[PDB]
Amino acid sequence: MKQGIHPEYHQVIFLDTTTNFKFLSGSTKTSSEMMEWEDGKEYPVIRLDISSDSHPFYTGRQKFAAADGRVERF
Amino acid sequence: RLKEKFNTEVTENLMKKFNYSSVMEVPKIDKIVVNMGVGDAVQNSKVLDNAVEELELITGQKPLVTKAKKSIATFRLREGMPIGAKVTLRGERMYEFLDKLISVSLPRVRDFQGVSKKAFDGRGNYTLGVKEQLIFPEIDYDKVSKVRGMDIVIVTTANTDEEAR
Amino acid sequence: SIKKGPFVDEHLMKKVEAQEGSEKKQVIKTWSRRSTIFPNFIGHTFAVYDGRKHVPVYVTEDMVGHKLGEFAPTRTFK
Amino acid sequence: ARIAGVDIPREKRVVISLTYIYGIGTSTAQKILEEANVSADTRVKDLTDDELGRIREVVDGYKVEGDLRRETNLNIKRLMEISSYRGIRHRRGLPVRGQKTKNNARTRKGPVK
RNA sequence: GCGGUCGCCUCCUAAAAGGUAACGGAGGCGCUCAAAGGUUCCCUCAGAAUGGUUGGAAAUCAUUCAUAGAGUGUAAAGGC
RNA sequence: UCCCAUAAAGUUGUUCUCAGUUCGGAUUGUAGUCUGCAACUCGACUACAUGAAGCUGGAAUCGCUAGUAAUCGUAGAUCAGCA
Repeated sequence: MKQGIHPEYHQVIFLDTTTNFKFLSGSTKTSSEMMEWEDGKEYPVIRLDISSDSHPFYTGRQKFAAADGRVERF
Repeated sequence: RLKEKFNTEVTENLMKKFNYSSVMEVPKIDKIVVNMGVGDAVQNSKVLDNAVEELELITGQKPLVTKAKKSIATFRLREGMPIGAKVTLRGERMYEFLDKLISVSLPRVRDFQGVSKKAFDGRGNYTLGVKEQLIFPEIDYDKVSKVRGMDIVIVTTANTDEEAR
Repeated sequence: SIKKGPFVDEHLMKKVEAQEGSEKKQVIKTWSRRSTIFPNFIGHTFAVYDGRKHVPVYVTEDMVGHKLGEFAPTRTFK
Repeated sequence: ARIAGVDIPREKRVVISLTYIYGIGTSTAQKILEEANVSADTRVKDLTDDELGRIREVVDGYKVEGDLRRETNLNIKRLMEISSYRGIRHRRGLPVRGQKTKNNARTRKGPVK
């Protein structure tokens, strides 16, 4: 490998509200929670994301202002 | 993860999405050219150098405009860093799906490109967002333009579930 | 505004409901800006202006909390 | 910093100092404190790890939107763009508000004196 | 007479070797460079549009059409 | 006398350690107390608080020897809204 460009950066550990789905490459530094073998046996402090809490993408939510409204006795 | 997520879903589709002759006419993902930009010739450009240390792997080269019409042209400023994905970083800040951390303009178009070189712009503050707006809350231009492994939009499209846009 | 009696006109909405026999649209002509409206408005103008004519107005799902010709031009900048 | 966008300042109390981010701020911020142990602390950079999680899961469960409803401005304008009001007779006619458009001073719509 | 020119370099006139005139038609020089010098490696042009805070039709790196139509410290031809 | 009774401050002063910053109630916003034969250009000030004008002042401006004014002040004559 030809070194002399990027600094120090590898994978990390992060668990979310749901499904704990953020474990890819990182450059994130913070203080370790408690380590595993399903994930990092090292400082686990990639913190928490929206990675699986709720997308807007394949999902639903609440609507816009309102309709005519002068149909339920006004 | 992601490098294997350039495998975890795709080896079977990219072995079937086409029905070519041998496994190798049936492609893989086309490489990327992670590039950033500026709208100032001095200080925003002189001080938009790390956001690559954040997103890309390149320390920071100093290429300038080439075509450079009436008032585009300047010299040597670090407005476009050549952080193209070669093989190691060829899993760069691109296939991070942090383009949902906006919830606007996910599906922008009916299609992507008539020139196979696709452009996927995190316009706004869409990308590099897992970092709080400390010094990244100022002027910042992007340039995510790279080709894909499909001649036109057609078969590129209904297997594009990777970046889902 | 208040609830309880939107002020549907007596004469005017009589003219409507008994001139709303068919699809034939004879809407207001009324040069009067005081009405109030039902869900059964069927395709037609109004005349919500009194210069020397009678002014076509919005027909489909227009302003919904109002009881007058909120959209009817009489003037602008100059 | 976390409730919506970012909100940086310190040394002050988080109860109503939300006024920056649209829709709501200070007044409602200190009047919507309807949660389990959320309150002004005068230490905006301390004492807070998971409390924000719940008192934010509310802000996402607070279906009354705030920033998300910044566009009810634009969309109630969208209904009115038939020269009615607040969009056509107040945005397409380039006039001021107060229904004294111009007898007193005016900077926000006419910024030029 | 007045005016303008007077040395050196490139092209056309100059009639497929060389040479060849006019107050004939065009441009330049009176340097610069410790690197822009020597050696060993390594790489590659334009006119082309993609849709990418931003867009000045032109701020970017790609991608492919790219046949020298590019780039050579300095004018022009011969060359690469 | 007897109702507007916190009438507003000088009475302890919760609250936001000088970034346009929990000072703002201007517009690009949601609009509203109740008495109208009808708020689109046909007043409001507003709370739901849109957080703007703003940090002492030019060729361009405001009380003054006692309770008058600094600040407001119970309200309303006038009159189906509002000094």
